Amino acid sequence: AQPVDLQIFGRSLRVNCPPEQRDALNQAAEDLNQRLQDLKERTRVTNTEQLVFIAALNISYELTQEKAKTRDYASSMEQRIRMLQQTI
Amino acid sequence: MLQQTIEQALLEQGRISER
Amino acid sequence: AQPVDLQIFGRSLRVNCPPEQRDALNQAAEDLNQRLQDLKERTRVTNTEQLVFIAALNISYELTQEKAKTRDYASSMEQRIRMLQQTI
Amino acid sequence: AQPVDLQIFGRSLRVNCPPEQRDALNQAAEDLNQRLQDLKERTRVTNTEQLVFIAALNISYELTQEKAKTRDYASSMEQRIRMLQQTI
Amino acid sequence: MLQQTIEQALLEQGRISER
Amino acid sequence: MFEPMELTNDAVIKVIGVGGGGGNAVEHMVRERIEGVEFFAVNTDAQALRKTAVGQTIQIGSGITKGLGAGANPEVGRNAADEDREALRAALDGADMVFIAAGMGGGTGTGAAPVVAEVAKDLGILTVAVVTKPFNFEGKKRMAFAEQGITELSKHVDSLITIPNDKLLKVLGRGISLLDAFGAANDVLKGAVQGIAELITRPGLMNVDFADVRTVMSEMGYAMMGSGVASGEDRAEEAAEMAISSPLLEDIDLSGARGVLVNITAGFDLRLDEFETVGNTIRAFASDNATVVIGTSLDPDMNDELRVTVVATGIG
Amino acid sequence: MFEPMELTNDAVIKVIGVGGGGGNAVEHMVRERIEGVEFFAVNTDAQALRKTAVGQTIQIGSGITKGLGAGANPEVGRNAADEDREALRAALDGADMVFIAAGMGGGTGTGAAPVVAEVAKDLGILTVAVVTKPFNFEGKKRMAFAEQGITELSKHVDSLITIPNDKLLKVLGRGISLLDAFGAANDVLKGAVQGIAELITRPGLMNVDFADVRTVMSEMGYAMMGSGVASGEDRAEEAAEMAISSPLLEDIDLSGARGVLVNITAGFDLRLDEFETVGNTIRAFASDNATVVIGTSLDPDMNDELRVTVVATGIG
Amino acid sequence: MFEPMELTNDAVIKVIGVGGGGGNAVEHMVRERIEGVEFFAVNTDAQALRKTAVGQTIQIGSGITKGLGAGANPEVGRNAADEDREALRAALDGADMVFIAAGMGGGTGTGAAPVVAEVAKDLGILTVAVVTKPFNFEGKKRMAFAEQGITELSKHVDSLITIPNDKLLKVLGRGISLLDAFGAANDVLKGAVQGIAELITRPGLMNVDFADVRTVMSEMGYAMMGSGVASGEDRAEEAAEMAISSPLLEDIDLSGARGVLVNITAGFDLRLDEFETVGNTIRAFASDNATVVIGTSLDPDMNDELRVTVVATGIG
Amino acid sequence: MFEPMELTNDAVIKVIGVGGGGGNAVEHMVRERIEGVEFFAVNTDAQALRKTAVGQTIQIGSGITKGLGAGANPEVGRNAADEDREALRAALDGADMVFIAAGMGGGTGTGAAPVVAEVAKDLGILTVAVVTKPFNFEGKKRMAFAEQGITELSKHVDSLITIPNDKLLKVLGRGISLLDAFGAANDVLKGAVQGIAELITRPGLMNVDFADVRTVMSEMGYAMMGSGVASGEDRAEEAAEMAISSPLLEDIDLSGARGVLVNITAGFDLRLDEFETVGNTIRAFASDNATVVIGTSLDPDMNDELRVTVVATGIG
Ligand SMILES: Nc1nc2c(ncn2[C@@H]2O[C@H](COP(=O)(O)CP(=O)(O)OP(=O)(O)O)[C@@H](O)[C@H]2O)c(=O)[nH]1
Ligand SMILES: Nc1nc2c(ncn2[C@@H]2O[C@H](COP(=O)(O)CP(=O)(O)OP(=O)(O)O)[C@@H](O)[C@H]2O)c(=O)[nH]1
Ligand SMILES: Nc1nc2c(ncn2[C@@H]2O[C@H](COP(=O)(O)CP(=O)(O)OP(=O)(O)O)[C@@H](O)[C@H]2O)c(=O)[nH]1
Ligand SMILES: Nc1nc2c(ncn2[C@@H]2O[C@H](COP(=O)(O)CP(=O)(O)OP(=O)(O)O)[C@@H](O)[C@H]2O)c(=O)[nH]1
Ligand SMILES: [K+]
Ligand SMILES: [K+]
Ligand SMILES: [K+]
Ligand SMILES: [K+]
Ligand SMILES: [Mg+2]
Ligand SMILES: [Mg+2]
Ligand SMILES: [Mg+2]
Ligand SMILES: [Mg+2]
Repeated sequence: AQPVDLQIFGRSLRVNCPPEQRDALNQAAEDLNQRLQDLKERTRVTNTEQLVFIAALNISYELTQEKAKTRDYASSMEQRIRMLQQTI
Repeated sequence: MLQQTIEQALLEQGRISER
Repeated sequence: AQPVDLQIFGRSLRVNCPPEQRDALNQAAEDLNQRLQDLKERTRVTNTEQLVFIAALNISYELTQEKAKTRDYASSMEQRIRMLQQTI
Repeated sequence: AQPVDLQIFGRSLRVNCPPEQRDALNQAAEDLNQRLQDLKERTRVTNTEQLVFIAALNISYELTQEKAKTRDYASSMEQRIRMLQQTI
Repeated sequence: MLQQTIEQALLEQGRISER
Repeated sequence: MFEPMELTNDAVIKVIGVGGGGGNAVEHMVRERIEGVEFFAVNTDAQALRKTAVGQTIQIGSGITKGLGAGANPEVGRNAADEDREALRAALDGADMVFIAAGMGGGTGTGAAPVVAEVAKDLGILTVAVVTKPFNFEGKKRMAFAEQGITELSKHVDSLITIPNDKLLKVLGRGISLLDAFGAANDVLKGAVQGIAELITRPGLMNVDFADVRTVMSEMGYAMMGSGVASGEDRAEEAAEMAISSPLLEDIDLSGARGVLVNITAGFDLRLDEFETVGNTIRAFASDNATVVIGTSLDPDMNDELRVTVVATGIG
Repeated sequence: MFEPMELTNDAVIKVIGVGGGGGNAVEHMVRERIEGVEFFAVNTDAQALRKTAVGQTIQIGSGITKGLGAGANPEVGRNAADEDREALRAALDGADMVFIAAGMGGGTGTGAAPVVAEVAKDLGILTVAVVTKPFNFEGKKRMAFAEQGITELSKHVDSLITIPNDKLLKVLGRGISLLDAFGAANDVLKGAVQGIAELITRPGLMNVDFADVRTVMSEMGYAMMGSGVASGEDRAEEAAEMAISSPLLEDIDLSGARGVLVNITAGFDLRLDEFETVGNTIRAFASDNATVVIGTSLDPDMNDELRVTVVATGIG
Repeated sequence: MFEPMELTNDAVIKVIGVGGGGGNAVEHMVRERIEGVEFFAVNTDAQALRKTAVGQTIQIGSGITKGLGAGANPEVGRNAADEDREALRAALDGADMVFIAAGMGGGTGTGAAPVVAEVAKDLGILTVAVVTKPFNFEGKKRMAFAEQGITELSKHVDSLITIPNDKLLKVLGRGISLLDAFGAANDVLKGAVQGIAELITRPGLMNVDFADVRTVMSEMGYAMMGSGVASGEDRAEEAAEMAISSPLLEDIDLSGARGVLVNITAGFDLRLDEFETVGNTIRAFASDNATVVIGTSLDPDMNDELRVTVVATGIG
Repeated sequence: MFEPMELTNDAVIKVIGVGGGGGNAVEHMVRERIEGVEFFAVNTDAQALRKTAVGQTIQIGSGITKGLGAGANPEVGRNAADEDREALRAALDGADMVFIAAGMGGGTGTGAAPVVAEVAKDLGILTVAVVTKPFNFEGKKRMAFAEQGITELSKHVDSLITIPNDKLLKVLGRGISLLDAFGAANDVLKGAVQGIAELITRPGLMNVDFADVRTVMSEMGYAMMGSGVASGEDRAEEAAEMAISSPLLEDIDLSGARGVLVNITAGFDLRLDEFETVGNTIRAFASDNATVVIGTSLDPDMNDELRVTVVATGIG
């Protein structure tokens, strides 16, 4: 689906994307570039062949924390809204 | 009301029997 | 009666079926494919020469376990409906 | 779990079974033996290497036919029981 | 007598559901 | 209903015993319990029809002989066949190929087999006639009538098998019972019928079917049909030589055959050299202008046995 | 959704088993579970069609043979193919290249393979035909029919592979089973099909694709296709000589090839001298006017193995 | 109740496969569906026991090897057999005659077969041991262990059958599969067991029974057992020479046999000269001081097929 | 629940990389994804431990070196191993057989491998040590330290594999990368480990198991382990000569081996002559007093490949 080309962390990639997710892909690319760019100087010498792995587990953890809130506040708002319905 | 529930239960048991 | 092809567990089969049971045959094929796939992943090295035998004994036990309920609840509901009829 | 030995359709098998499912396995073996024994003379000359496959598809369809009734009568009786609960 | 039939139906469907 | 496939062809084969000798030959197969074949008994003699163990009977010429035999008159047999041609056609209709058995030299068989053959040919049925000559001591007139009848029979058949009844004395050795000698004679027709049936119906790795049978018997002539079975190290050679051995048949030249049909049946352990040896045995006599068809049928039923069935037609 | 790229080409390849021998050869591949290829069985014999594990079947000539074989008649096979040409066209339409398998000498395969080849050619499909000659002991007429059929088949196929069935007796060695002897012959078609498919679809460092296949098969003539695999120190040389070894093929002269197509597959440790040795093996026979195309495909999947696939066409 | 009479004797025959080779030999018979016989697998290796198609197993030495093999140590096998002697006695009790199969040379079979034989002899059971020597390339020490084990086995058996594993290379032919080569060796034990059972149970016109078997096995020595089947004109001679042919057995001298037991089985048409020819074949090698018993069993079930079973003991 | 059988044995095999060279050799296998084996890295250098892809690490001597290397001092390595013997015992406990990898000549590996070997032997674990000598240019003192360390290591290992690091310069060829040259040496340990594991766990027709491994490794001395894979016509011979080829090992004499263990793996089409050729290859060097065990494992997974694994111990 119109394969797009990206240059992320000095590593050319090729992805095919739906036309409507192009700008989301670009912004995800900038977020990933910045995350790995900050991960580079966290340590002077490391196993750079693993760096994108940590750049992915970190956002996995960051997704879990702020994703649990989706059900958290949904349940809280649900109980409050049904109860306000039943009173009035 | 209770008189007809058993009567329709017979039809339901029949459709089970042929099922 | 209009012979049809099947490809099940990497082993081609030819069965003739009435036209009205075709979709039932397909769904039985998928159920058997999934059952034998779960059986293969259950063991590392086994006798695959007998795997379909296990896949049939398991489904026969799973058939009887739920088939006995057929006359179980049948007799229960027959006796209840006779007695209710006799009262009113 | 104490691997048991079976001799089904002239084909020795070895299965490990929990002690409580032993008799269920024996009766399953009898059912399978009878099913394949009836499948043998359905045709004089056939691809006997496939016979257990039909002996398993047939019972798959015969299991689905009775499996659908599990939810069928359960749902019908459940709506009846809640509604008579609510009236009285 | 009609009050208890549905009450015992719940127990018998308990034994169905666990079955 | 999910059903396993049926890999067996459908064939209609009829065996007709015309006269006393043919009735005996067919009753042999009936008593030996050969499956898949329709049995018949056609005669002028009511007593012979009532005595035979053949189930279906067709009494011909009940209005010319009143239930008696033709009395060594070929003309009476031909007339009795012509009278009841409708019954012959009705009982012989819807057949792929028939096997007409008749000991010839007398009145009923000699003059009635050509009429049945003509009925089959007009109906469009492949015909194989298995007949026996009279004994030497039965006279010259008996042999002359048999030879004339065989000419008339060859006029209306596709392949004809002739068994000289005088070869029983030379081959079987003294002390043999009459019943056993006659059984040895009848085994020729039994083996032919059973081999053809098994070849036509049962499948094979290198399939040979009814079309091969039709194309090898598409030319009139003498024929030999039989099967051989062997085990052990030399099973292939022994079975092949048994298949093409006809001690009781008339002196026959296999090299003159214009069509050869071979089927090898064995278990899955059939080695390639065994197939080659059977093929070389068949090639030992097959001519360069003959249509040779070699078939194979690996069968798990055959434990350690090898069976070879050979059908050769067009001879002489 | 962000999806990873798919670097696999798309190819439509059809293998058709015409007659009993072709059906056997195709069902060999079916039982061996080769992916990415469509399987067919075209026959006149309903029993053989219902026997085979080949999935899709096309019963031809149901109105001329009524479900029976052609009976060793090439004319009947040609007529049965001409009757049902529309079914062949419909099943064979939309294909890049077909592989027609047929054991030649009989009626169905011999007379029906040229018709399927003609259908493919006038449809505009590159065609490769893999056929087997009859055995020595099957007669002179069987061989003559097969030779005439191969002459007819050469008119509508881009490349033709012929396997003399008599080399099984000379190469495989005594004691070999019939099933294994036939499987050895079936492996020629299996190797050709699998090698061509892997060459066309999967990518490479020095990419060779369907266009190279088309330009090497633009010259009519005999062909050889196969693959070799090796490990260890001499993996390149061993695989190269394994790829161009055809024990079961007819006596062939690789120097006469007008087109050679080679694909080397290995892991990233493939050394330059190994590539050079494979190239030298290919140059050892390639002529000066032949179009030689050498491809390479470094694959992390190949742990320490080296595979060489060679396609040589235009011979003789 | 009006009960038709049963003319079949009763016999308890046990076949024990000790070690991997014996387990393989017994599993062969299990897969070939031989009826009326008990099957066992005795081993130290849990994995081999769980692999075999032999249903009932007896794992020996679970406290000395912990479910592993004996590791080519005959002493370990003997100790593992001595540990679980009660299980062997319990499973082997109440038997008329046992058939112990083991491949000598290793640790389990070599050191464990004499213990099972000792158990059977102490229980008072006729014992026949069918063992295989190691291959030539398996070393001098393997053969030495096997020879010592066979010497130990000769002490507690009644008749011993030895199959040199090196004759498979010489007899079977270059190209035979390993599975078929091993099946050829397994058929020696299968034929011995099936022939002995068929002789003991089924009646006969000149009845031979278990007493004759006991009186011919009443002396230690090498033995040969097998059956021959034939049809056709030379069925008697072919079957007789097939029964006394042992291509895979060690070079044996039938003239040294001190007990010969022959059973001819055929249909009611069995001629007197056929019985005489079988008797002459047996007399060709039987010595003057040997106890020769000739049995006959006319069977309406049997076709024109003829079977000859020969049991010769006391050799060497 | 009705469960299918599991025919796979259970084995505990541990590979320990002691020092920098051993850690490199182990992480080679880690990166190559070999299943069923536990991986360890034992070192004094914290930086090297944190570098390696080996998951489980055991930093020894943290109180004598403070996380630094031993500095080419064998005594420091021995002291650092003796300090943390409990961690080695705990990580190495409950193991059937360990594979200790260490590049010898330095301080950590040279002085620490004998301590780990002593721990394993005291625990009662079969031990195999795979070590590399220093290069020629690394000096006389480095080689002397390595030789003394190997003498110490021989006291506590059942079989020892030595790889002269100077054969990389002579065998691999000018232009090979350092990474690939070191990977060639690492493949010796990888092949040994993978072959032994595959032999111990997966079953076979002629089963060889952990007991055979124990009885062939009961003799102290040098050893060679490896595997060969081949296809095509000469697959058996090629695989056999590939299995007993050790270009990178020290100049070794296979005829001096006191124990040989061979396992042949192939598909069901494995012919008898192929098994015989592998056996003859093994017999070509095996001595008359060596315990030779030949195993076979027919596997449908092996499509047309043939793998031969040879373990020879007791050398020198
Ligand atoms: N091999 C046999 N040959 C027979 C047998 N019966 C007769 N024949 C031979 O066939 C010849 C024909 O005699 P048949 O009695 O069969 C004459 P059929 O009854 O068909 O005619 P009529 O009785 O004259 O109406 C006779 O001369 C014998 O040589 C028999 O059972 N077996
Ligand atoms: N390698 C093989 N060659 C075979 C096989 N079957 C047949 N043949 C050879 O091919 C030749 C053609 O015979 P077939 O039976 O394939 C003829 P087909 O069925 O296509 O035509 P009809 O049955 O005459 O209609 C035959 O003479 C054999 O030499 C087989 O399975 N493998
Ligand atoms: N004909 C056959 N001979 C075999 C077979 N397996 C083994 N053998 C032969 O028998 C010899 C003994 O090997 P086995 O594997 O039977 C040894 P066993 O398992 O009884 O003892 P351990 O495994 O040492 O505990 C071996 O050297 C071969 O020459 C087989 O399947 N068939
Ligand atoms: N084939 C290989 N040989 C190696 C490798 N690393 C070292 N060596 C060889 O092994 C010898 C031992 O050196 P190492 O660095 O392994 C010594 P180690 O770290 O175990 O001890 P210290 O660092 O002295 O505490 C060294 O002289 C080399 O000849 C390697 O990755 N591969
Ligand atoms: K057929
Ligand atoms: K490509
Ligand atoms: K008896
Ligand atoms: K094993
Ligand atoms: Mg009469
Ligand atoms: Mg055909
Ligand atoms: Mg063992
Ligand atoms: Mg260091």
